Amino acid sequence: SHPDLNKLLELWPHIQEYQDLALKHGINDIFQGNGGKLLQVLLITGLTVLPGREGNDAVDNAGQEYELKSINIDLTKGFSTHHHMNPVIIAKYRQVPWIFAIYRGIAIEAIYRLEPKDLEFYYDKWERKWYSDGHKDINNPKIPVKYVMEHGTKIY
Amino acid sequence: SHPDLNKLLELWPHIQEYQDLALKHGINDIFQGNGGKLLQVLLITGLTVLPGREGNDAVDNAGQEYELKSINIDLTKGFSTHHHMNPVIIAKYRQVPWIFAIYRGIAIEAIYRLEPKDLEFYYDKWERKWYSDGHKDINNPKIPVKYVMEHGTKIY
DNA sequence: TGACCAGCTGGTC
DNA sequence: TGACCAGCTGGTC
Repeated sequence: SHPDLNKLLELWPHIQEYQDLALKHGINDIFQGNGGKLLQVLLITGLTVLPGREGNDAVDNAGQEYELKSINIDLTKGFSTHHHMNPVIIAKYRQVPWIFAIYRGIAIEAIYRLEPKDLEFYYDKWERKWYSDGHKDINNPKIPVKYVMEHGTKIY
Repeated sequence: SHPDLNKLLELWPHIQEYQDLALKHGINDIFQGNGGKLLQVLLITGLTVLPGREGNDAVDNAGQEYELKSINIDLTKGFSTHHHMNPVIIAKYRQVPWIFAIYRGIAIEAIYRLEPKDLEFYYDKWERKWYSDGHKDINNPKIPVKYVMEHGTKIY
């Protein structure tokens, strides 16, 4: 075993408390799908993740759904979407507003909200390519952080 | 914001320390790819993560590469593999031994190792099915926890 | 920018 | 059991 295993031990009880708080708010594993980050966004905005949801989607007090994305800017400048993008995937996106959270590794820096009207530029670009390439799925095309910051409304 | 936000604030400094520890050992984000749990396995076994790596693969002091998997037994019974299983993926898998970690919550219970000869039962089965189905990828077939415990060597 | 490419996993019946 | 159903992201230039 490596000598740092000792540090891991002292820190664990605090990590367990955090996982307990995540469970209280519907997140089963803080270590997958940006789980520990998702909790911060939820508590700041007041949004909720429902049991039986399909991904990182959440809802407000009135029941309106939102797609939640996150990015680590110390590594990349474009938000991930889907590994196999096509018109069926885009249809799931079309009618809901998106919430984009920006991080420096682990420290949250800002949160922006984009409406359907401000995402149509990308939905159209993706559908156009899909046809051109003979109905070939697109491998994870990105949404630039600058586009998000300029077109969206900052909420944090 | 949800009133529980104040709680996260007390916990945060400890969480940041854990991410600092992971960064020192080659892991950039404790909240994706079972990051926080992968670090625990690396510290227990003495394995290290090769920079420039594809995914969660690790190396020993002899330079032998390994594929590492993880599971939470209190809610899942089979280990994930690949979303698009095919002959190219199978040939990669056949070259290295695998390390399997078992958790109950975020509490680690055990770790097992299997050699290529111990997994051929599945590789042979999957390859035959790919050709037989008319060259169609298999979507994430699972390896049973019972199979791992009966055909592997217990390491922890 | 956006072109090419990749791995980490959960669920049901 | 195995055969299917799904999403979360990152690499080079």
